[PDB]
Amino acid sequence: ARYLGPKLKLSRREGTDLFLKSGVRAIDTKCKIEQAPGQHGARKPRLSDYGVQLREKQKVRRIYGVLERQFRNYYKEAARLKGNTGENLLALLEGRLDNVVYRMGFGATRAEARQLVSHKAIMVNGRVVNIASYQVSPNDVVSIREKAKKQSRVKAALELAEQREKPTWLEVDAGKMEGTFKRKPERSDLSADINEHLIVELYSK
Amino acid sequence: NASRNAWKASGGIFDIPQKETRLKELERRLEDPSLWNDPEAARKVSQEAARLRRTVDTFRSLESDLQGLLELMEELPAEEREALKPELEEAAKKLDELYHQTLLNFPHAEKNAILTIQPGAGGTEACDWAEMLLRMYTRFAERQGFQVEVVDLTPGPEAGIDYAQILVKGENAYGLLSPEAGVHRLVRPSPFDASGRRHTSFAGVEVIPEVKPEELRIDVMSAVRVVHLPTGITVTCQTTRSQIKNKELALKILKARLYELERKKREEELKALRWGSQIRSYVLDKNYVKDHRTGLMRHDPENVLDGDLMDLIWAGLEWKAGRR
Amino acid sequence: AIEALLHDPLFRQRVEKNKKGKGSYMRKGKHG
RNA sequence: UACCCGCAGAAGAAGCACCGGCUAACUCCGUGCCAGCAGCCGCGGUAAUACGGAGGGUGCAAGCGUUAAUCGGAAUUACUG
Ligand SMILES: [Mg+2]
Ligand SMILES: [Mg+2]
Ligand SMILES: [Mg+2]
Ligand SMILES: [Mg+2]
Ligand SMILES: [Mg+2]
Ligand SMILES: [Mg+2]
Ligand SMILES: [Mg+2]
Ligand SMILES: [Mg+2]
Ligand SMILES: [Mg+2]
Ligand SMILES: [Mg+2]
Ligand SMILES: [Mg+2]
Repeated sequence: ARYLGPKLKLSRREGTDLFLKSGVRAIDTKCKIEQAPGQHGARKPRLSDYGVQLREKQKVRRIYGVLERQFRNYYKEAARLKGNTGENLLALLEGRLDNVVYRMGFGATRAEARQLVSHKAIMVNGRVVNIASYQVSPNDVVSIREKAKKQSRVKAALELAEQREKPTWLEVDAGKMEGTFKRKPERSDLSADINEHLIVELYSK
Repeated sequence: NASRNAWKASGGIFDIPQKETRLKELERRLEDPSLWNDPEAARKVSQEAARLRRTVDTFRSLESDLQGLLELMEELPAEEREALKPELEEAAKKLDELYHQTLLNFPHAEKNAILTIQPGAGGTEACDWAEMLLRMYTRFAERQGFQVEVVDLTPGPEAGIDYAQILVKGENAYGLLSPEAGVHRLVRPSPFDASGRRHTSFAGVEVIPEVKPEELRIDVMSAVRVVHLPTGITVTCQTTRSQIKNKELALKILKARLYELERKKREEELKALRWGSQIRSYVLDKNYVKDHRTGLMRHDPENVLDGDLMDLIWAGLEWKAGRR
Repeated sequence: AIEALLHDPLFRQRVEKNKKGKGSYMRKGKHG
């Protein structure tokens, strides 16, 4: 129910930086980011129509750290909902609690955020929420609980975030360690490198 | 060479846990006079004693010539120890004798045999294959100081030989050829097909040991045959020109056949109450000869065919012995 | 037993297809 | 009982299928039309990315494969068509 193994390998496979490591040290130093993993790494076969879509799907899943069934469910939900589908899916993904935490900057990585969520450190409207997959709604304040405020990891994460680009759809305070989820994110506010249409197509297939 | 010798000697050691324990058991229960009172028991002990006796005399060489070799053989072979290295030649001979003994001694193994060679599918090619097979066996006989008596030979029309039945007599003939019996496969580019694509033909080799008044008929065609009708298998002879001799020859072959029919059937029945493919292959393209059974491959086909490989036979014999 | 066994199919004559031969033409190769 | 609070210590907790094409994923060794594979096309006859083993990889994941059984693809009973 989680991906436990090598993180950078996944990134290599994808062809991108998936942000699977904290971002203290640049990914190019830690691994051969260009070369895909394995004995036949340098070789680059031309990828089929089916393949590309699949790859894209994997990338997205990898980014947020989500397994297939759950992803499928999310997709279905998105489809059910009104308006654009890919966008909806993206929003849903964002909405997850761990992801939100990561964005805020209490996790260095999304994995870290997830762990924090699990380990009963994250209060959502002053009630401890333990589930990573928990959707965070608009105007939901979300904080480190007072026992988990002393942890040196959290402050490090925050610092890291401060170097990183800040999201517009949240508002977060470093001293109080509580952030407010202001509105569900627009597509433009997320990264353009992901192609949600491909994912939609894949699921239609 | 030394390594080989060692390997050979290791086999001999292989029969040390058999000989001692068995011997002990025999003296403990069989040697006794109150056990002896039953004949069967006595017979059993005698059989058991036979095993012991074999192990006694021949193991000495293995032990005595091994232990005495190393002190004098180590550094010098050419000067002063030219006797001492070819002193181990004697040991080798002894080892060989032991091995051969182990291989043989089994039922009917001394009495000469009459192998029939039967071709397979392919038609024209196949007959040639049969002929080739026959030739190899003839050469083997020649090699091993035997005398071959050619009984049945029958030419195939387009080429080669259809049927043959060749009887050799001498020193432990059957033993050697008893393994061969079965299908021999000829995997080679036909000389008859213009395409020269690789083909596969076959040959059965029936090999049997040599060992009523109104239910047999004898018919002349100077030729002769002895048709034992109740079983229903015929034999036909054409070796000598004199008729009586030919008839006699036919009679022995037929008798052998009768025995063969009996014994195998009996064995089957007993088994009931209680190889798949080709045995050998010969792959001339590839210059390559796998015996599928016993996992040995000879890389000079020509040598094998010209004169049948004693070494291969020995291996086969060993396997057969093990199975027995 | 020897005789019938020979007659049975497992011991049928085998012939091989050709790669540069006459009946060579492979419509699709082993590998893409 | 749910739920909460405390205790210790990375501790007790990852497999299954697949990697010729369709179909995401490739190399070496063994075998030598055998042994085996296989949904279809078809692999294997001595350099097998198609068998078996390895290493590497891919996909699913407390499951993963196989079979059975239905609809779908099949506009291949076509009312739509
Ligand atoms: Mg689950
Ligand atoms: Mg939708
Ligand atoms: Mg592919
Ligand atoms: Mg398989
Ligand atoms: Mg080889
Ligand atoms: Mg190979
Ligand atoms: Mg080949
Ligand atoms: Mg394999
Ligand atoms: Mg089925
Ligand atoms: Mg229909
Ligand atoms: Mg159907």
